Amino acid sequence: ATYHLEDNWVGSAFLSTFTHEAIADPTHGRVNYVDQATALAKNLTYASGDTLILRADHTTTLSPSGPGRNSVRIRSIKTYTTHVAVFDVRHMPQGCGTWPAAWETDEGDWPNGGSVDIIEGVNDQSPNAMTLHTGANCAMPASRTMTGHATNNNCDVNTDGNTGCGVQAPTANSYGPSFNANGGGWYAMERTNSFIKVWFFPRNAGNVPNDIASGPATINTDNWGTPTAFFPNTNCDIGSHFDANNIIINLTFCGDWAGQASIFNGAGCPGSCVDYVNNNPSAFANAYWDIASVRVYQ
Ligand SMILES: *[C@@H]1O[C@H](CO)[C@@H](O[C@@H]2O[C@H](CO)[C@@H](O[C@@H]3O[C@H](CO[C@H]4O[C@H](CO[C@H]5O[C@H](CO)[C@@H](O)[C@H](O)[C@@H]5O[C@H]5O[C@H](CO)[C@@H](O)[C@H](O)[C@@H]5O)[C@@H](O)[C@H](O[C@H]5O[C@H](CO)[C@@H](O)[C@H](O)[C@@H]5O)[C@@H]4O)[C@@H](O)[C@H](O)[C@@H]3O)[C@H](O)[C@H]2NC(C)=O)[C@H](O)[C@H]1NC(C)=O
Ligand SMILES: OC[C@H]1O[C@@H](O[C@@H]2[C@@H](O)[C@H](O[C@@H]3[C@@H](O)[C@H](O[C@@H]4[C@@H](O)[C@H](O[C@@H]5[C@@H](O)[C@H](O[C@@H]6[C@@H](O)[C@H](O[C@@H]7[C@@H](O)[C@H](O)O[C@H](CO)[C@H]7O)O[C@H](CO)[C@H]6O)O[C@H](CO)[C@H]5O)O[C@H](CO)[C@H]4O)O[C@H](CO)[C@H]3O)O[C@H](CO)[C@H]2O)[C@H](O)[C@@H](O)[C@@H]1O
Repeated sequence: ATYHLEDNWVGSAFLSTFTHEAIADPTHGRVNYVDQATALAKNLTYASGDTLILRADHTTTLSPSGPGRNSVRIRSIKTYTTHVAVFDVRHMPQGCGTWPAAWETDEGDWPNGGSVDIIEGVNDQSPNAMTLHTGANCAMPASRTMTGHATNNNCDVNTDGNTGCGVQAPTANSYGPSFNANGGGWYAMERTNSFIKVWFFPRNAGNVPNDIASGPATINTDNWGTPTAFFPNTNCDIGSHFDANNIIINLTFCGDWAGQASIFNGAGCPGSCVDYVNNNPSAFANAYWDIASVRVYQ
């Protein structure tokens, strides 16, 4: 459970170690993902000092026939197998219609190379969800040691209605406006051949491991307490469902999850998601990631 620093990304480092994906949104959201040059010119990405900001356009009223709201999706150039990734996050996007995520995948063969969602949610609805999506023959036991609560236990995209196998974090400040009011926190994910684990520590936690908070060169996960989400190999050969994955951090709007009427209105958001996203630019002023660092250990 001992790992050593492999990548340390802070500030402007993200501009050379990640790319921006200017792609049609695979989740069909009301978004226009821009390239790196466009994002930097429009200040949708800001990467300087000890800060990376990734944000949505919060000024344009969209043309209903035109593209969706400008935003960004960044992807690590490097890929990882057995590793730990630690995200020191000061702020995550909020607002009705938002669907932010920090996750890992191999886009080239999805879902067969796996995806693991470390931070994800929709429409300001706490708590955070940590979820795997795989091909066939991957499920999770009903009971396993973790602080969060399992919802769906079948990870196979094809037989699970694309829900994946997910765990809900136990505290509201794991996500959304609650997380932002508290100054964010740290998310760490350990992936091995035998399991995936995710830990959340709030910014003000008296028990955050120094491993996580101070980002030294060596870490030991045996000292981190019980994970928030645990995906053991009891009913899933983890290593055979995941290959080398990139880290992705993005913000979409509406789309296949957040944009469902039942879900959007369920969250207390008014009207249709697309109409809201088109017509309320100001409401996205807080639709930004503010990331202090991302570090990977191997
Ligand atoms: C494109 O978009 C970018 C991003 O939005 C725009 O940049 C912003 O521009 C505006 C306008 O110029 C800036 O607003 C000004 O900020 C002045 C103060 O800035 C300084 O402090 C900021 C807050 O620092 C504290 O909080 C953070 C955590 O959030 C800590 O990391 C930090 O250590 C500080 O902690 C102290 O305070 C807390 C409590 O609040 C205590 O608990 C701590 O112990 C400390 O006491 C900070 O964000 C700023 O950092 C920026 O600049 C430094 C270099 O100077 C760099 O290293 C950072 O990476 C970062 O870039 C800075 O230190 C304020 O006095 C003034 O009135 C005004 O509000 C704003 O700072 C900019 N934001 C950022 C992230 O840079 C940019 O303008 C835009 N381009 C356009 C539109 O043209
Ligand atoms: O539970 C948490 C979990 O929720 C998931 O949403 C589920 C939602 O999809 C579902 O709505 C379905 C709806 O999906 C269906 O439309 C079908 C289209 O989905 C489909 O297009 C797929 C296409 O999506 C896929 O692209 C892959 C992406 O899905 C994937 O997205 C990432 C997630 O896997 C990851 O968990 O999180 C990140 C960050 O948020 C996501 O971006 O990224 C891959 C890599 O980039 C990408 O390949 O490709 C496949 C194959 O190529 C394609 O099939 O198109 C079909 C038409 O062929 C269409 O039917 O429609 C139904 C009916 O209306 C609708 O119910 O509802 C579930 C229950 O609410 C909901 O859980 C999120 O996607 C997860 O992110 C989240 O973890």
